[PDB]
Amino acid sequence: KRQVASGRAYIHASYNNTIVTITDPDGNPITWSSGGVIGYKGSRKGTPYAAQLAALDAAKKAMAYGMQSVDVIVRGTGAGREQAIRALQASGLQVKSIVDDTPVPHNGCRPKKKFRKAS
Amino acid sequence: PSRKAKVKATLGEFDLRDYRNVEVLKRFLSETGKILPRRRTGLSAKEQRILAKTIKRARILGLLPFTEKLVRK
Amino acid sequence: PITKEEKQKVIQEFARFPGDTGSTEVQVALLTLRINRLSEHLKVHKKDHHSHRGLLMMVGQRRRLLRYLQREDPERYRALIEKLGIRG
Amino acid sequence: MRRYEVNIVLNPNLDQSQLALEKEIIQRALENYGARVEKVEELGLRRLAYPIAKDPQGYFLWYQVEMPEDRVNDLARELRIRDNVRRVMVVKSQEPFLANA
RNA sequence: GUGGGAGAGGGUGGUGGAAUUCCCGGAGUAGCGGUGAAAUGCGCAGAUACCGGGAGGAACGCCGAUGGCGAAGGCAGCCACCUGGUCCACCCGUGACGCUGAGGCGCGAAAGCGUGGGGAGCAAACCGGAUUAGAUACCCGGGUAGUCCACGCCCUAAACGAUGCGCGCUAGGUCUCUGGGUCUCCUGGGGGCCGAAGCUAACGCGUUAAGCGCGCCGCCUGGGGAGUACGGCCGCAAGGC
Ligand SMILES: [K+]
Ligand SMILES: [K+]
Ligand SMILES: [K+]
Ligand SMILES: [Mg+2]
Ligand SMILES: [Mg+2]
Ligand SMILES: [Mg+2]
Ligand SMILES: [Mg+2]
Ligand SMILES: [Mg+2]
Ligand SMILES: [Mg+2]
Ligand SMILES: [Mg+2]
Ligand SMILES: [Mg+2]
Ligand SMILES: [Mg+2]
Ligand SMILES: [Mg+2]
Ligand SMILES: [Mg+2]
Ligand SMILES: [Mg+2]
Ligand SMILES: [Mg+2]
Ligand SMILES: [Mg+2]
Ligand SMILES: [Mg+2]
Ligand SMILES: [Mg+2]
Ligand SMILES: [Mg+2]
Ligand SMILES: [Mg+2]
Ligand SMILES: [Mg+2]
Ligand SMILES: [Mg+2]
Ligand SMILES: [Mg+2]
Ligand SMILES: [Mg+2]
Ligand SMILES: [Mg+2]
Ligand SMILES: [Mg+2]
Ligand SMILES: [Mg+2]
Ligand SMILES: [Mg+2]
Ligand SMILES: [Mg+2]
Ligand SMILES: [Mg+2]
Ligand SMILES: [Mg+2]
Ligand SMILES: [Mg+2]
Ligand SMILES: [Mg+2]
Ligand SMILES: [Mg+2]
Ligand SMILES: [Mg+2]
Ligand SMILES: [Mg+2]
Ligand SMILES: [Mg+2]
Ligand SMILES: [Mg+2]
Ligand SMILES: [Mg+2]
Ligand SMILES: [Mg+2]
Ligand SMILES: [Mg+2]
Ligand SMILES: [Mg+2]
Ligand SMILES: [Mg+2]
Ligand SMILES: [Mg+2]
Ligand SMILES: [Mg+2]
Ligand SMILES: [Mg+2]
Ligand SMILES: [Mg+2]
Ligand SMILES: [Mg+2]
Ligand SMILES: [Mg+2]
Repeated sequence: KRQVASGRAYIHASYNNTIVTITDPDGNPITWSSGGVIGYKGSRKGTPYAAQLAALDAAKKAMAYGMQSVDVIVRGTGAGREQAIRALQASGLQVKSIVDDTPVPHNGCRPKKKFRKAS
Repeated sequence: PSRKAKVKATLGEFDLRDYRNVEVLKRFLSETGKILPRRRTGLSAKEQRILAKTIKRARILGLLPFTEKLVRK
Repeated sequence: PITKEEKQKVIQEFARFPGDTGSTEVQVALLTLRINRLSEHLKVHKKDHHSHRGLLMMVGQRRRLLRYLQREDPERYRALIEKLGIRG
Repeated sequence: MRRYEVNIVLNPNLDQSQLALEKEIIQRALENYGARVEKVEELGLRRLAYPIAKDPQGYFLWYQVEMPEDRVNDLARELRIRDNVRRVMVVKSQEPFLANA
């Protein structure tokens, strides 16, 4: 119960799960959701439909705090990013700006064998 | 094929070694803080090579960005 | 580095005649100056091997020029070595 | 004796007395290393492209000077001691390379 | 020699931002992670996701390329210092001072060894979870030496263009890097592609020769046994020649 009425929406989309964190304009979170907060347990979380459900659930939780407009921030390349985008877009929440802010290094650390053949 | 406009052709007389001229080096960066390739800038090999180091200097001085964020995705 | 004034100083000091810029004495004197500069650079920075190779090459060139002088006119050879203090 | 250019970005929140003190220390350090000044361009507070020392702006100073090379690095260190001085970059002077001429 | 030029060539010091990890605080709640699917794992001692601050180690995104430099190995943020090679123009100086090179000497990716330090990420060995007929593997969660630094060793390789070095001669076209010039173009050095003559068993090579010649060094003489044995030399050892 804070009545923020305007904040940010971070989307963390990986190939294994999509998780949505709704925060205030300073970044402090309010509510959140993910594929695991919905009934989906295993690989079904890395599904665009699961991402849609997570986005809609986080949006409905933010409705309790009476929030209307959000600023969307996307991080990570994963199946279900655009589906969460389109879920938040038409959810009653006014989407003011969508921004991709995926953290890309300047070739700092050595990846795992899974991500090798690169630097 | 980058048929919109060349940065050099959309510009006049300028110094390629001036790391303090921010408003002219801003044109040579993309929407992100990244340095534009040759197909976008329309510079020569030597020109682009000098531009790279001058942009890096302008970045270290705090004038140009190392990286920006993408909007309207 | 090795500026132009020092180079002209050693050239005029070792020139066989006014205008000589490429006699054997001048070449050996210039190589000796470069060799001493590089040796002073290599006392410190002893982990610099790529310049050590250039030092080896300069020494070889100077030895070959001194060998030529030894064969042709040993008097100017002894005079050069006496002026520069080489061969120990 | 080579020609160099010194860029100094310092705290934009300094008052005139503190700024005068920092510039006085800069001039004294330049004299202490024999850096003959040829010109100066005080640009002052300008908007940075990223926060430096948690501050979105910085006060810029530029000095074209001539000094012995052997101590150039040894001078830059002396200019980084002041906490108000947050960026020091020395660059060998180069002739302008014009493009699209 | 003089005057210019390009460069991740090398060494030393300093310095910048992104990211990973960790620590502190805020905010916040039931999972995160991971896979073909899972489980170990981590999470109510509050994780993951988000914001801010701090520490540390390592590597430099875009530029960036079929590009550049180096004798090879190899070299990629930025700044300064020290320093090597190289190219061009002038036609100035020396006057065959040249080429190659058994030995010798020096350099020599990675891994490995010694002493000291460092240790974020990764990760042999190893500890587990899976898979499987079994799985001393691939897949997943951890993880030590190591990777990093200083100094000293080690001398190996698909150390590759699988093509020793130098010089001369023998159609061109096209792309490119870098100079010079009467700057449509010409000329010089380097990096590619296609091709005259010619060569090759063929594939292919073809002014960057694998063509035509000359000089000098290295090496080959059927396969296995075998880069093994013995001997010698070198190495702390692994081991190398
Ligand atoms: K290359
Ligand atoms: K240890
Ligand atoms: K030209
Ligand atoms: Mg999953
Ligand atoms: Mg300071
Ligand atoms: Mg270099
Ligand atoms: Mg915490
Ligand atoms: Mg875990
Ligand atoms: Mg753990
Ligand atoms: Mg448990
Ligand atoms: Mg509880
Ligand atoms: Mg974390
Ligand atoms: Mg943080
Ligand atoms: Mg630590
Ligand atoms: Mg690239
Ligand atoms: Mg080369
Ligand atoms: Mg190689
Ligand atoms: Mg002549
Ligand atoms: Mg004559
Ligand atoms: Mg030879
Ligand atoms: Mg030999
Ligand atoms: Mg080695
Ligand atoms: Mg090693
Ligand atoms: Mg060790
Ligand atoms: Mg140790
Ligand atoms: Mg690991
Ligand atoms: Mg593992
Ligand atoms: Mg196992
Ligand atoms: Mg089976
Ligand atoms: Mg079983
Ligand atoms: Mg650990
Ligand atoms: Mg050990
Ligand atoms: Mg090869
Ligand atoms: Mg070979
Ligand atoms: Mg063979
Ligand atoms: Mg050849
Ligand atoms: Mg050519
Ligand atoms: Mg061909
Ligand atoms: Mg034919
Ligand atoms: Mg044929
Ligand atoms: Mg040939
Ligand atoms: Mg045999
Ligand atoms: Mg036999
Ligand atoms: Mg055999
Ligand atoms: Mg063997
Ligand atoms: Mg053996
Ligand atoms: Mg034996
Ligand atoms: Mg022994
Ligand atoms: Mg063994
Ligand atoms: Mg063994």
